[PDB]
Amino acid sequence: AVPKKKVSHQKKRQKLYGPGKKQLKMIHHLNKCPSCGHYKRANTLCMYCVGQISHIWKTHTAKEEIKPRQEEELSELDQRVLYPGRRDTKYTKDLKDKDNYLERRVRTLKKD
Amino acid sequence: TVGIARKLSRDKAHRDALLKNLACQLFQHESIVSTHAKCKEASRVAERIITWTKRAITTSNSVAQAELKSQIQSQLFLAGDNRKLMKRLFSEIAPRYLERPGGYTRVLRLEPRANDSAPQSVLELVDSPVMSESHTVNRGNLKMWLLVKSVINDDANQLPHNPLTLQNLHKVAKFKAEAQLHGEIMLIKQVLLKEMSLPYDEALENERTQALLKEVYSSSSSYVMVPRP
RNA sequence: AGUAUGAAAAUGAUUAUUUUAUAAGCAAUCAUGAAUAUAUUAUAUUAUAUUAAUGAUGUACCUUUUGUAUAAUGGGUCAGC
RNA sequence: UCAUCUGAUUAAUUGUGGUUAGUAGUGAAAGACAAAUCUGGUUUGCAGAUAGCUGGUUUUCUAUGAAAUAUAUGUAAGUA
RNA sequence: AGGUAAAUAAUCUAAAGGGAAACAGCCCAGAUUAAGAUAUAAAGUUCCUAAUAAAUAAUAAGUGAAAUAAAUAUUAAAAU
RNA sequence: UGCUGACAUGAGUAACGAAAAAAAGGUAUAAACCUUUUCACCUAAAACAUAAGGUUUAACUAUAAAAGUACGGCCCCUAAUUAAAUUAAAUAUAAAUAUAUUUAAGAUGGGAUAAUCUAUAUUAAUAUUUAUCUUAAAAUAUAUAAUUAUAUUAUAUAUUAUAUAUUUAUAUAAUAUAAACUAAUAAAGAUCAGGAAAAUUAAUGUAUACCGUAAUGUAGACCGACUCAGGUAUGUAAGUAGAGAAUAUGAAGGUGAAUUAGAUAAUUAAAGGGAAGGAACUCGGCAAAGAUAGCUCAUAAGUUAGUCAAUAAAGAGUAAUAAGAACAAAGUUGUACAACUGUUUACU
RNA sequence: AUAAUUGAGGUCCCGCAUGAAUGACGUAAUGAUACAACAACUGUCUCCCCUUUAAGCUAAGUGAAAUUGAAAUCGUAGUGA
RNA sequence: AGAGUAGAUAUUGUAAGCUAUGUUUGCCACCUUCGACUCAACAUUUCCUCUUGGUUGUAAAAGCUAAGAAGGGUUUGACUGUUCGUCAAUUAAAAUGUUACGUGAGUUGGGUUAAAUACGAUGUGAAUCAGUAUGGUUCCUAUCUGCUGAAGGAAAUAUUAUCAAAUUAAAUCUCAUUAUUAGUACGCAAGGACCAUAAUGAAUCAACCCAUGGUGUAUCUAUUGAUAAUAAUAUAAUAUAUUUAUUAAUAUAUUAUCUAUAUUAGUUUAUAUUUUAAUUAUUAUCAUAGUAGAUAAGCUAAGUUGAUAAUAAAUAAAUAUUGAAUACAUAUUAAAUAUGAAGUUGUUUUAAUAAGAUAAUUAAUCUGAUAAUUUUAUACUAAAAUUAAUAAUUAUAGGUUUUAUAUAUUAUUUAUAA
Ligand SMILES: [Mg+2]
Ligand SMILES: [Mg+2]
Ligand SMILES: [Mg+2]
Ligand SMILES: [Mg+2]
Ligand SMILES: [Mg+2]
Ligand SMILES: [Mg+2]
Ligand SMILES: [Mg+2]
Ligand SMILES: [Mg+2]
Ligand SMILES: [Mg+2]
Ligand SMILES: [Mg+2]
Ligand SMILES: [Mg+2]
Ligand SMILES: [Mg+2]
Ligand SMILES: [Mg+2]
Ligand SMILES: [Mg+2]
Ligand SMILES: [Mg+2]
Ligand SMILES: [Mg+2]
Ligand SMILES: [Mg+2]
Ligand SMILES: [Mg+2]
Ligand SMILES: [Mg+2]
Ligand SMILES: [Mg+2]
Ligand SMILES: [Mg+2]
Ligand SMILES: [Mg+2]
Ligand SMILES: [Mg+2]
Ligand SMILES: [Mg+2]
Ligand SMILES: [Mg+2]
Ligand SMILES: [Mg+2]
Ligand SMILES: [Mg+2]
Ligand SMILES: [Mg+2]
Ligand SMILES: [Mg+2]
Ligand SMILES: [Mg+2]
Ligand SMILES: [Mg+2]
Ligand SMILES: [Mg+2]
Ligand SMILES: [Mg+2]
Ligand SMILES: [Mg+2]
Ligand SMILES: [Mg+2]
Ligand SMILES: [Mg+2]
Ligand SMILES: [Mg+2]
Ligand SMILES: [Mg+2]
Ligand SMILES: [Mg+2]
Ligand SMILES: [Mg+2]
Ligand SMILES: [Mg+2]
Ligand SMILES: [Mg+2]
Ligand SMILES: [Mg+2]
Ligand SMILES: [Mg+2]
Ligand SMILES: [Mg+2]
Ligand SMILES: [Mg+2]
Ligand SMILES: [Mg+2]
Ligand SMILES: [Mg+2]
Ligand SMILES: [Mg+2]
Ligand SMILES: [Mg+2]
Ligand SMILES: [Mg+2]
Ligand SMILES: [Mg+2]
Ligand SMILES: [Mg+2]
Ligand SMILES: [Mg+2]
Ligand SMILES: [Mg+2]
Ligand SMILES: [Mg+2]
Ligand SMILES: [Mg+2]
Ligand SMILES: [Mg+2]
Ligand SMILES: [Mg+2]
Ligand SMILES: [Mg+2]
Ligand SMILES: [Mg+2]
Ligand SMILES: [Mg+2]
Ligand SMILES: [Mg+2]
Ligand SMILES: [Mg+2]
Ligand SMILES: [Mg+2]
Ligand SMILES: [Mg+2]
Ligand SMILES: [Mg+2]
Ligand SMILES: [Mg+2]
Ligand SMILES: [Mg+2]
Ligand SMILES: [Mg+2]
Ligand SMILES: [Mg+2]
Ligand SMILES: [Mg+2]
Ligand SMILES: [Mg+2]
Ligand SMILES: [Mg+2]
Ligand SMILES: [Mg+2]
Ligand SMILES: [Mg+2]
Ligand SMILES: [Mg+2]
Ligand SMILES: [Mg+2]
Ligand SMILES: [Mg+2]
Ligand SMILES: [Mg+2]
Ligand SMILES: [Mg+2]
Ligand SMILES: [Mg+2]
Ligand SMILES: [Mg+2]
Ligand SMILES: [Zn+2]
Repeated sequence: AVPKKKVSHQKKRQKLYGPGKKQLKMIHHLNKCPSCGHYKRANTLCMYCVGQISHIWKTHTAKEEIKPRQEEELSELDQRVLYPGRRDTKYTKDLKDKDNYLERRVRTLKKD
Repeated sequence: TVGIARKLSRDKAHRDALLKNLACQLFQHESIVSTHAKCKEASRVAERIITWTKRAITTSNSVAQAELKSQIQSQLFLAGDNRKLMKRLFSEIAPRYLERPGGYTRVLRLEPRANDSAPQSVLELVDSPVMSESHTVNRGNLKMWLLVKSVINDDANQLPHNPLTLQNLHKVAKFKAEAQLHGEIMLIKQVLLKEMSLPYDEALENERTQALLKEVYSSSSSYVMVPRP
């Protein structure tokens, strides 16, 4: 149930790093994407090219934003009177700074 | 009960409902991204549904047709955005696949998602129309788009097309009128070139497309095999 | 819980040298090859240093006891007190 | 916690506030409870209580080097 | 009884070193520090393991060869 | 088992706390945030109103809006109770203090008027607990004033038509569902016999103070060291069903979560089914299994006479005959001990 | 009573060491009390099998604990606090 | 000594004698949990099975006693907490121990056990007991050793792909009944064989799923309650087209089936009024998979199939031959020569290892791995299958097609037509 001794430096290290099962393997199965000449996984789509195509689809197949007439044709002063500004909470501010906590996809290296 | 399908870490009732939802979403949006295991199971359902619809369309037996219809109805959630999904299935989706013997979907593997390391895939409908009757482009048929992008890249590099690319193009063609296929390719080029910001001289692009079509369509050792002494 | 400074140790990762995949026990000491490093008197057949070839000897430390390798006490390690 | 079980118009359950406790209350009485546990709480002080008992008591070198017996002891873990 | 109680001697206790396979108390012998030629102690001298050659008898059972198991039985052997 | 600090070991191991998720888009930044659609879960709640509490957690700093009427506090009044207060000498007392009496405080309670909308100031003058039956009345049908059977029976409002003050008032007549529920009324059964305390006319007034108000509240926003399956007061709690607040469903509302994706060995947990047998298991039938109406009938021995036994066991009617939601309902007996309903070691 | 009973009930009385409000005795009712029997039922068992979900296993992210003189931590026999 | 009809030594064996054991009850004081379940390992002082000596007390058959022998096997129930014991029913037999009286970081907790309580006894009493009874508390994610499986690395008498012997590590090894020989041998009769073979079983082990049984959150049908859809039809509105003389008629698309007021306070329902405010087909969700009847694959035992591994060799106790030493005798603790066991060696089976063997040898396609689709396999791994698309041949998974199975209605039918 309980360790009888302080496990030594040797014995913890040979346990962890000695076996190949536990080690990380080289990703030999990279290959060139045909659409953009960059690294991608074998038997896998290029995340750049499919992303680009998804973006294209979004730009074309776009549901139009609903802008109400009455709010679109308000005067500036009138709009300010109706819908004044406010102090956002700390939480709200944190939520707004998305680049702080949201990871955008990185581009791979160009294949040789 | 064991081995017939993926369990997907869900109770039976939930699992089936999930699969139905995935099928509905595939029919609505002609491609969808999801986890690999879910996509694989969803394909099985969607394909089955398509075949049933085809059978209903074709069969002379009225009772059979009614039974197929009932089965199709059972296998979908018809509400909200999928109210007129049955109609779409009979009129829009299933008529694409009348000549095609199975294989109506394609699950294309993606790079696994970063937060979760979950293997990610794209379940999508085969031979989805890239251009509707309105002057727009349609959401779906990712593989075709990728192929055309690869072709464009090859043209830019002034390289020959890869054998695999040609094989894929041939596969795409098999259930496609040649002129229609060409027109689709041309349409894809217009969007793709603009996105990538390469110049679109139209006549030259058309000629290239024609050349690509021609080679696709017109079909043309270490050990020796010797009889026993 | 001042301010500077900090190659103090425990501790982690990495690199170098050296030994190690037929060998068994306080992991040290003594014998003794080999390999490496440094050496403005290596003149060399040289000198020091580092390193579990191989051989021999070797039952942690304290406390408490007639008596403890004891499977009796107490201590995870180092720093300060 | 889940299942199962018991009471469920009564010696019922329960909200809000009040009274009674550290030789000391409350107790359909089990030494039961009195702020995560009482044959009598907690805190502060006497206070460095006391301990014939346990453990600990830190550099080096040099010289000599025991005893575990007798007697006594409310003494046989001690002390002369 | 590795028991208990005292008597005498020794060792251990507080004693390292050699021997007794390993060993608090047995057999030798008392470490001031080295050196390693010579005498050695107890104990050893086929190899493991430092060191050996002989003589005369007996055993044939591996008896025995560093921890001796009895009455009795059988088979011999001497002497009368 | 020294104290403090720092850093190891177990170990990148267990675990990440009852849980249903999917896609598309915000965004070629999302398992976790927002939106839309689908799916599910809670639904006499995981909803909607509130009380208490609390690092304001909120839909936020440009912030929770009150003269009063199905608005609370504050205020007036007092209960339980409290008070270095109160009375040459209230009484007692080593001091502290304690007692009695006064006065003051003290909500958990009582407190005028109001949609016709309503006016609170000042001055002057003399209600334990339970029940709504039976009878009687008239109404509706059958038969031949009287019988039989059935509901109805105190209050709650609009309409129409009359009669009196003069379209505004008062009274009368007639018209008009069922089932729950409310308040207010009346009469009244039982013993356990049911709070306290604070006037009326007239004249003159009344420019209406302060505080509470977010959200959370069967909970991530309180008490539990934690965003803890524990603890936490009250009122509504769509319909369909039913005796019902049981049980099923779920209109609406809310929610789907600081872990995910896969795989589903051994093994564990929590479930479902099981041939032939049926307690052979085991300390022990522990556990599991077992319900042939839940309504209406019917129901024994014994017995303290109490359908106590009884919700008796069996059994019948209605329903169903191959079965086909949940929930209520789980035998009979002998003996020991204790009359019984209760109480007890909060945590063996 | 059971194929078979140290249990149960009935009965006997060398009551080691019963007995009358530390109440004695026999009942009806009650009891989540204790023991025993019958019925019914069954995965309790003969004798386990299949299935379901949550873990377990793998990948990603986060990240405990008791313990620990130091460890280069085998079997047997012998020895020996 | 003495029993044993006679004779101490077939069998029995007083009291006294000499040992072994460490299985009981003690003693010592170095040293501070009984039973059940589960799985067992070891011993032999052998209970059964195999071999054999003796047995006026071996005629036969049952026995009794002794030697070899640990290969295989050695019980299920009633009572009790019990081990034990009593009994019942079996068995070839129901052996005796050791293993911290094996086994609680494997289960249990009935006994023993503290707090509550009562009884009998003891005590003035608090309370007590080699008493009785009811109740009643420990948990642990495994670091090392070890064991069960599974990988990676490695040094290979030097490579890879395959086939692989000796060997090592384990497994296995049986037993009963009936039948025949034979109612023979033997015996007055009663009774009744050895030697040996066969067939049925047994207990154990292994594999398997064709069939049978179970399961089957694949599936299908039935079915109660509530809710929610799609389609069709009707009505209404809007939008888009066509006709007609913005209106009406038609076609397509989308949305809608609400609402409000009455019946004396509130809620619900009902009807009436108001409004365009619909009733058939087919689905789904929830209620343990809602319940029930079937049920494919797989997995399984209740099922099926096979095995209990020979022949051979050397032996144990025991039984002999010739034959001295020792004129006889003596199977030899002499030389020679023979028999002899469920034991030993082996044999058989599994796992490991890889001596050896065949082939190829820097590669337009050498051998492996990474990758994908997977299952023959599986925790992860590993293993195995496939990764075809060109001059030919090769289907891994899904999908498709197919026949087949399941479900449950169906000739009162389906399809072609005249
Ligand atoms: Mg369900
Ligand atoms: Mg299905
Ligand atoms: Mg080596
Ligand atoms: Mg080692
Ligand atoms: Mg140790
Ligand atoms: Mg120690
Ligand atoms: Mg320690
Ligand atoms: Mg009453
Ligand atoms: Mg007591
Ligand atoms: Mg406390
Ligand atoms: Mg207490
Ligand atoms: Mg003092
Ligand atoms: Mg002190
Ligand atoms: Mg003393
Ligand atoms: Mg001296
Ligand atoms: Mg002395
Ligand atoms: Mg003394
Ligand atoms: Mg002694
Ligand atoms: Mg001493
Ligand atoms: Mg010495
Ligand atoms: Mg001395
Ligand atoms: Mg000296
Ligand atoms: Mg010998
Ligand atoms: Mg010896
Ligand atoms: Mg210290
Ligand atoms: Mg671990
Ligand atoms: Mg693990
Ligand atoms: Mg885990
Ligand atoms: Mg997104
Ligand atoms: Mg309910
Ligand atoms: Mg007052
Ligand atoms: Mg109040
Ligand atoms: Mg509030
Ligand atoms: Mg509010
Ligand atoms: Mg709320
Ligand atoms: Mg909570
Ligand atoms: Mg708090
Ligand atoms: Mg806590
Ligand atoms: Mg309801
Ligand atoms: Mg809803
Ligand atoms: Mg809420
Ligand atoms: Mg969670
Ligand atoms: Mg059964
Ligand atoms: Mg049956
Ligand atoms: Mg039993
Ligand atoms: Mg039994
Ligand atoms: Mg039970
Ligand atoms: Mg009667
Ligand atoms: Mg019930
Ligand atoms: Mg009672
Ligand atoms: Mg308790
Ligand atoms: Mg009896
Ligand atoms: Mg019994
Ligand atoms: Mg008397
Ligand atoms: Mg008396
Ligand atoms: Mg009494
Ligand atoms: Mg009671
Ligand atoms: Mg992880
Ligand atoms: Mg020693
Ligand atoms: Mg005689
Ligand atoms: Mg004798
Ligand atoms: Mg002993
Ligand atoms: Mg023997
Ligand atoms: Mg015989
Ligand atoms: Mg054999
Ligand atoms: Mg034991
Ligand atoms: Mg153990
Ligand atoms: Mg242990
Ligand atoms: Mg109990
Ligand atoms: Mg054999
Ligand atoms: Mg089968
Ligand atoms: Mg069958
Ligand atoms: Mg089957
Ligand atoms: Mg009303
Ligand atoms: Mg309508
Ligand atoms: Mg529900
Ligand atoms: Mg002769
Ligand atoms: Mg002879
Ligand atoms: Mg043999
Ligand atoms: Mg290929
Ligand atoms: Mg295939
Ligand atoms: Mg082919
Ligand atoms: Mg296929
Ligand atoms: Zn690319």
